[PDB]
Amino acid sequence: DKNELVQKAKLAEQAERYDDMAACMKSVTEQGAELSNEERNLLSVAYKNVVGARRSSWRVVSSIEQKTEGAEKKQQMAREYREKIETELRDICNDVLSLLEKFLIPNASQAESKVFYLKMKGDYYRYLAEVAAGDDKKGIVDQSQQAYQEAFEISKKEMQPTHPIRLGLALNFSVFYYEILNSPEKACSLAKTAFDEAIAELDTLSEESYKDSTLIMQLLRDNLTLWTS
Amino acid sequence: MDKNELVQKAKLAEQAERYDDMAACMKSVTEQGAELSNEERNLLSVAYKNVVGARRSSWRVVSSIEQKTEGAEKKQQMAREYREKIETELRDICNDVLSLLEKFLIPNASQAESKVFYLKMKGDYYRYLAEVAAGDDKKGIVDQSQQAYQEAFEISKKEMQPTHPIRLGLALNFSVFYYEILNSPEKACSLAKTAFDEAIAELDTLKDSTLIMQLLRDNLTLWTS
Amino acid sequence: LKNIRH
Amino acid sequence: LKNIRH
Repeated sequence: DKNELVQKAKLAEQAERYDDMAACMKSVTEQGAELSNEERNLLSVAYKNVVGARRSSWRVVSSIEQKTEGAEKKQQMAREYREKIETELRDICNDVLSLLEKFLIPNASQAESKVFYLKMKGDYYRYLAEVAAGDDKKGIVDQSQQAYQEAFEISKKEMQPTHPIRLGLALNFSVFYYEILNSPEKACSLAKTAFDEAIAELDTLSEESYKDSTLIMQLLRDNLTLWTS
Repeated sequence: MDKNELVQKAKLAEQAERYDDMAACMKSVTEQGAELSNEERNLLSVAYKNVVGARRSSWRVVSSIEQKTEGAEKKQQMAREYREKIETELRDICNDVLSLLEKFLIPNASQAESKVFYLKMKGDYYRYLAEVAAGDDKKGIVDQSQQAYQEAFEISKKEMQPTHPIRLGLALNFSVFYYEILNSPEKACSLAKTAFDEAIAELDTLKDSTLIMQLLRDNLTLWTS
Repeated sequence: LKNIRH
Repeated sequence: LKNIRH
């Protein structure tokens, strides 16, 4: 039952059991109907946490693998552990991207939710690319880029510069440019433009979106400081 | 499947905060059947502390929600079954540790310190089991928690100095068992004071003892008020 | 269990 | 990732 899956997701959220939270929002999605705003946000928060934990663990272990160069057996054990974590990463990404391809992007009937889901697709493709090998990596980076660009174009036409989804999209696309394509210039200019446009139309920032937009605007301006230093 | 390799994995998992992997590794180290080093014992203990601690913490949240939803009966029921899901996990974790304790760690304990450490751990996991046990089951399990702490207490009194952190840690958890599980504030307070008292006699010599002594005092303040 | 690039 | 009475 949809009501029930959604309640479970909320309980799991309260219990900080994000794997369960994701599983029931997965089930809610596979029922095939367009998610409400609440459901979409639940789903995204759940997988944010699921994927986030693994990305964090990956970084720690990758860092150890680096610092153990010279101690070849220690490094090997780190390397194998990192691959374990990578296998989980791929699976989670592939799960969300399949959800996006089969359910969420097809069923998105308003511009806002189209942009939300294309952004999410760019995100999970980015995470995938971060742990993909050789020729497979190039192709996945490109899928990330295309999903963000399409999102970016729709948002430019349909959403105010103060809209948290359009800002969040600008933040993450700028991060892609910086961290994935090694373009600080392009990253910085995207971040700068989104930030400046939000300020210039600050009058449009609604009461309900105030907290999320300003947090993102903070992340944009911090990123911009770091990059141009 | 090598002990050196299982231990390094346990350490990597700990850094990565993947406690389930950390436990499984240390479980495997235990199941090779030789007495754990101090290092390996502490890894095992930390790992399962974290694994079980996640579920205890989750259970408290969902349990609180179940209570606060009385009247909204279908919603309460959703919380109730989710609590049961978490309980099942909790029982599994406790059963895993208690089986390790029974087959390997207690029989292999060759020194007083480590025997006490593991009996305390047995009291601990029996305690956690008892907190989500039913009716006549609970009674039996509380008794097993009490027997393990009492054995531990008796060996520690005879064979460890009053300052030892394992001996003090045992006093802390045993007195908590008395307060929280058996509803005996008088017994809890008495046990905590006696242990603090016996430790102070030899603080002149030696740390982590002080930190446990402080926890004893803290519990005492809580319980009296 | 970790807020992630978003 | 939580620790308990132990």
